[PDB]
Amino acid sequence: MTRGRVIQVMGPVVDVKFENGHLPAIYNALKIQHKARNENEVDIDLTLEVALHLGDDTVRTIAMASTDGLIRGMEVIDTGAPISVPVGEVTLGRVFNVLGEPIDLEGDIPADARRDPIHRPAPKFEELATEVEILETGIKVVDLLAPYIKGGKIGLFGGAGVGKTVLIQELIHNIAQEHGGISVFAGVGERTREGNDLYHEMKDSGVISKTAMVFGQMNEPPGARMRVALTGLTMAEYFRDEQGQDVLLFIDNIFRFTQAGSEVSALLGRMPSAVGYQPTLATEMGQLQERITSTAKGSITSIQAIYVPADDYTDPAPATTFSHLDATTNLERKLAEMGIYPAVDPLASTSRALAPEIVGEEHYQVARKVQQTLQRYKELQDIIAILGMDELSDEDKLVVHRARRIQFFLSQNFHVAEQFTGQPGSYVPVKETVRGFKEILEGKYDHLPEDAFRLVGRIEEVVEKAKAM
Amino acid sequence: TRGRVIQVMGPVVDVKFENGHLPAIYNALKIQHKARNENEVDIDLTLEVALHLGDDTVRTIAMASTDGLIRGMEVIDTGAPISVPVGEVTLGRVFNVLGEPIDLEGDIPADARRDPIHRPAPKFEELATEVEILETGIKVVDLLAPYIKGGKIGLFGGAGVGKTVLIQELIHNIAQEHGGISVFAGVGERTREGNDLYHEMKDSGVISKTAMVFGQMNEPPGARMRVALTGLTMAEYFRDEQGQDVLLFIDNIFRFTQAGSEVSALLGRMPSAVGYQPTLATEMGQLQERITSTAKGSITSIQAIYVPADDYTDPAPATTFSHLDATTNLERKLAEMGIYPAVDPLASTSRALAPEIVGEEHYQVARKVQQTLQRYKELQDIIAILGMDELSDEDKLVVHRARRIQFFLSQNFHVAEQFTGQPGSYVPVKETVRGFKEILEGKYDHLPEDAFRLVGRIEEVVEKAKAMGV
Amino acid sequence: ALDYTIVVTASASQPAPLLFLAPYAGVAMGEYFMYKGKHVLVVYDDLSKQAAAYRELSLLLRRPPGREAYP
Amino acid sequence: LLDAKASEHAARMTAMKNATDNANELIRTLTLSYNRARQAAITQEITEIVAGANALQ
Repeated sequence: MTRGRVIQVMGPVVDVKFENGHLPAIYNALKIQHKARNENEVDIDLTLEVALHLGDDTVRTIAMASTDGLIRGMEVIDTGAPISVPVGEVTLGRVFNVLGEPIDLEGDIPADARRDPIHRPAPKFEELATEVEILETGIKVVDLLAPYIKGGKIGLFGGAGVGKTVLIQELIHNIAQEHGGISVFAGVGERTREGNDLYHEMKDSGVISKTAMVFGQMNEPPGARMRVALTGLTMAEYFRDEQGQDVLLFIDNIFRFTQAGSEVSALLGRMPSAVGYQPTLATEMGQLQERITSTAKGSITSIQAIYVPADDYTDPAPATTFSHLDATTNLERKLAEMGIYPAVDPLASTSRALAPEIVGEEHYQVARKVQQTLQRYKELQDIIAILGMDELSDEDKLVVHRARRIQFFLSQNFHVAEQFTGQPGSYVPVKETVRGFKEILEGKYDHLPEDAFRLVGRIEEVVEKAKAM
Repeated sequence: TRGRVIQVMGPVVDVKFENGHLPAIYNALKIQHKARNENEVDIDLTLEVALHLGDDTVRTIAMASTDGLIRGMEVIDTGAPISVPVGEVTLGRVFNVLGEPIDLEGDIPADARRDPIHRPAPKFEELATEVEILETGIKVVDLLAPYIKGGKIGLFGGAGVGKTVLIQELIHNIAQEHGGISVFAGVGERTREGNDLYHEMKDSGVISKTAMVFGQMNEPPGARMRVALTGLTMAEYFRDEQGQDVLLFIDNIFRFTQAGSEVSALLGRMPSAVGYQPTLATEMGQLQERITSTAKGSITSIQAIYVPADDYTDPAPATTFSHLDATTNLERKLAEMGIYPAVDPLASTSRALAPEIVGEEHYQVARKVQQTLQRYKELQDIIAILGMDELSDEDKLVVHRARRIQFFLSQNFHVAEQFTGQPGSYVPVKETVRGFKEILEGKYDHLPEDAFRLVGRIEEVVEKAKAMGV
Repeated sequence: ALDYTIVVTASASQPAPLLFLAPYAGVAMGEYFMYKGKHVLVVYDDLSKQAAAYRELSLLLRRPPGREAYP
Repeated sequence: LLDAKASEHAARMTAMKNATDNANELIRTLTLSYNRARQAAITQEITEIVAGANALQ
């Protein structure tokens, strides 16, 4: 019988001994449920993830909650499978932890629901997508300068105060509006008050009825925080495989995933590699981020905030993530204080997709001309500072008068900001934003005032904001 | 009752006792062995117990060299830690780590009072509730970096800065005006400098006030570990019975930590952050929480620190800067100017110098002296390169008053009477506050830049300037 | 100069214990003349090679490393 | 002479702008060297700590 017995407890690391031949496989789940039989003992409900096999019929596990109260000799139940997480329609709108249990006060998921394993091999070479398709977000500065890929990894380098959560809520809204795509948020090791703030903002937004959240936050043991992105991703994989649709998957601060695995590996007793990282850095990051691919039936695209420790891109925890990134969207504070929403930096946001083979020729020429005019206008700032606005030339004065129109045209009215500014917001397709930036760059909309270009959706409705003023 | 030696690996010695008769931790174990043939060496060791192992064995630390030890020598259990003689017996004597006189003056008899080295720190209700100021009589210290009566001080100085002369006038002024015994505990620093300091104790004549304990670099790290604690248990007698405001000089508390790091790797402990022992902060705290001011007494402590490679982020200077209250920074440039004591007025700081502790007038005068000496420090390259006749007025006034200030900070010591002839001075704090206030206000701008050199009080400036000139 | 000086050599081909015990042999030869009343000068050429020889000496005797694997 | 004083102050303006830009790109290459040495220092210290721990086991 698969009943176990605890031998060693030392912090999160718990050694459990079974009988011979009845060992649990690696990565399985172990339910410890103990009702205290006297006043000495303490009630325990605690799950363990098998990590090693030590010999002498024993098993070394890592813990998902606190190990206080675990007695040498108490009973451990083998589940027979890894951590089974509920997926389906019953996860939409619900806040979950790493064990697939609802954090919310709304209710419990019944036992007959479908639960699929947490650890799964990546989708095979036979099953992937041959071509590279574009992911149409409806944000102009994303769909023009740093375009996304179905099955991509995108990096957010904003921080606080630049509207990162506003982009998150609008990407959920736009993909679930136009593409029919469920989103999944997964806060890997984030502040609990910021998790509650994000949940109340997505409840006020109304975007939540379409997303699913997973919070394994900072108070939990490292064995929880290493497995939280996997249980957001397992919720996304149901809608990729069974439903077949374009799913988002937000992993907030995946540096918390890397250092959570690092401290798990330090607890397990492994020799630390370069820069204190777990020897298995690149393969744990690979076992996360090779399940974020586009298969033949659907896709999972991912937007991932990245910490950038001691702000160098050569530290191994940024360096093994940047080898999976397909795009970056830098959020800059001086564009949010200027009044351009979203605050996406147009010159630092890069994309692997922005190429004429993937996207197209006209989009590429318009996007590179936009980057050239904004680069020239960024060069001209000191010249305007020391020489004044006049007496530059005719050509670079036309460059400034063109590029400030382009710079303010990059802002949209989001559907998220409707409860804040009252403006209904817009989804702008990629063909109309290429046509709009092309018609601005030709000089056709040059005579209009520049405050008509702020917070406007497309190019057919900048004429009405110029007409109202 | 009787235990034999198992392992000898450098300093550490493993001793196995009979069951039910193990010694507790920190006891002194002694090995008196006489050579039974010509193939052996006579041995006299003292072993401090450090750990208890499993099978009735005990891992100890040797106070001397373990060369000559045979696996199987019987070890005498004394039943107590290293008992160190205390009293008025120890005044004017120089001691070993074991409380034995290394000078040739004589032996201390066996019925004298001996106190154990290891004792807990004084408790929470036993300490003093207010911060009081240990008045030294040295004007740089009394003005710009006051000493807590019961606090921990840092001397940052090499040689040529007169660190021994500053130590001697601290001992002299405390034993003159406060009646406070001092204790010099030299922890692993340069036997040559220890002998120089002992002969200067003998010459100054202030030795009959101090008690000296030397365990130098030549001794194993058990002795360098326990020297600071046996100097401390010699000072705690005078605090705990005579009520005196005792000084306590530890020469390089850094050596107290690195001798422990030499020991602990042999003890079998996993290494810590900078290669230092895991028990860095608790050993440093068990040293420097016995140096506190109780209700009836005090132990203030001036502690030299050699920061290795001047790297203040190293864990042992970090752990011992967590306990300091002041720093007294001796500089060589001020010694070349002739300013004795050569305390750097801008780098030497203290926790005391805040107006709720020192007073309000003292705080304004000390902060204005720091501001004008900082402003004169900022004009060093301008005066040295561009010239003196070109600065401005309201900056030539600044360097004008700053020269008179940075010479008045020096004193004639009582110790330097044998070298210069002038009988020295003890200056109270109110009088040096009044003197620096009068120099800052501009009362003494017509006197030269001499007659502020090497004077005690502020009236001695004019009593010297009328002797020289106007 | 070789009518008043002694030279103690500990080559690189010699094993690590002979580089470990070379300064102690030199200062024992110095102590013999010092405790008679003579004046001795002892020059230890490259003590860092003694530190590396003692580092080898300890690491092969299974002693635990410290900073930069010195004991 | 007014022409020459104007060109003097403009030349010193351009010279100090070029010195500031040279110092800033020197700062950039020194921070690349600082990050390399920082990572190498942390991996040296961590392997020496773990080797001193493994020597006992």
